[PDB]
Amino acid sequence: EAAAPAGPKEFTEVWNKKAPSTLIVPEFPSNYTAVKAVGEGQVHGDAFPVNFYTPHSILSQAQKDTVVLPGVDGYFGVKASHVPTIAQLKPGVVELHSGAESEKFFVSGGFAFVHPNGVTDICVLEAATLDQVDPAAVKSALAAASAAQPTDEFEQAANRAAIELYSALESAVEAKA
Amino acid sequence: SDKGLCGGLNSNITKYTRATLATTESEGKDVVVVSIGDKGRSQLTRIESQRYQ
Amino acid sequence: APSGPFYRVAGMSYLRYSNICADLLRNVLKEPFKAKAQARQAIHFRQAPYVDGKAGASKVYELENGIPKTAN
Repeated sequence: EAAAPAGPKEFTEVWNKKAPSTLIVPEFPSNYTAVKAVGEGQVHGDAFPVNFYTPHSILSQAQKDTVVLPGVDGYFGVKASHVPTIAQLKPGVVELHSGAESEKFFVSGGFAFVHPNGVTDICVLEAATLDQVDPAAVKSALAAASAAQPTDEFEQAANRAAIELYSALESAVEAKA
Repeated sequence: SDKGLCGGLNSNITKYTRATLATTESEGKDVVVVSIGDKGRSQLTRIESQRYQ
Repeated sequence: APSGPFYRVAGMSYLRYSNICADLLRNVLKEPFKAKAQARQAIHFRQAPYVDGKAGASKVYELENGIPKTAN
């Protein structure tokens, strides 16, 4: 069922037969990662590596002790040696804690994985700190988003995503600590 | 790339295109080739023209 | 026709839905941040299919606002 066991090493060996021999092996995305999933370790007690990423940033890469992730069933939390997870996130607040101090990033959604070696990779598109959103434009936009309700299920699905993201943004901005 | 004074970058990619595209060939697999950048549009057609989309 | 989430059954891909959500999060940002979040929002490129080997019509994108919310 897995009769083509590829990899960098197999492609190196087969690629020395069909390409001309003077060409060095093309690099692979594996060659710039020292961290894997099945490579056990990287745990060290209470704090775990939280690779909070973004297409246009890297928001965090140091080790944290508890992460609140806004999955599509609801908000869940990750402690150190958590179960492996591939969690799709709804638009909500990813809370990074190192102790008493909490930094609250409101994200746009996008997946968040927990691997067997305890590394967690939050992977969202637009991941803003909740400081830089205004509380005025959200209901100002949701009043229009509750109006244009067409039969076009493309536009209606965009309206559903609009009212759900805007409602989660509102419910996260009135409920500050 | 789009502009052209890059100096053999796009040609090195055009040769690794076929160097990695012949190492796929084991059973007569279908291949679509696609180029991002204007200087790949002119260079893959010399080598793979029917598989360009 | 497809079987999946609410974006997937409507013919939409996931990347368009997630970028629509990213765009609507960007449009409500702070003004020291909303203007510089317009840099990461612009879609300026072009494409052209190539059917016979060199012929094909052109398709040009000039979008400074974000992804098209309308149907693809």
